[PDB]
Amino acid sequence: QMTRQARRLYVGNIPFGITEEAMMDFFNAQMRLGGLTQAPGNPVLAVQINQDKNFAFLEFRSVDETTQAMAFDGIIFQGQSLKIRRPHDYQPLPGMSENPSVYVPGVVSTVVPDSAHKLFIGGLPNYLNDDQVKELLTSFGPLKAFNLVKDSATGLSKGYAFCEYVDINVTDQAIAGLNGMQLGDKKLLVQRASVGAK
Repeated sequence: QMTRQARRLYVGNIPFGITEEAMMDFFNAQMRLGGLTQAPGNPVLAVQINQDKNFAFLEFRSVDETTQAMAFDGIIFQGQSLKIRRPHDYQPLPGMSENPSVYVPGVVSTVVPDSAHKLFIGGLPNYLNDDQVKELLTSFGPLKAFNLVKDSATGLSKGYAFCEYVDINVTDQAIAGLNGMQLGDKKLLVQRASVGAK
């Protein structure tokens, strides 16, 4: 029922080759070391992986730990920013928590809402993983949100990404510092994402 979808999360952008055991061990350890659990023991009960679409559903033992796990949206796992989302069929019942109450230091959200400070970064080498692209962008300070767009068929980046800095006032310096930058065989395009949005 609805309680059960209130204990499940979509986890996108899972690395190639990840087993159920590896995902379980990662999420259980990180939730406990991050203080996101509410009771003794492991909070994740099951993982179902779809290797063809690089997503998993995790099932948790409680509604509140499911909600807290949303604070791991963007956590890096084997170089890739995991996308943590509510199931499409999820609807909170009255009294059910909806938003995580904790911020996990170092975790950069994958949700980049349109805004005056949202950047588009194009022309990235397709072999750079999420962490490596973030590393480049953090030359100008910490990120508030970031997503690298992937190719479903090749299991690899499409060469473009979106981001926003914690300090919105560095946006034009980052454009100036990165736009036209020669990176491997390509030259970066960095501009506000509203310039070229379809």
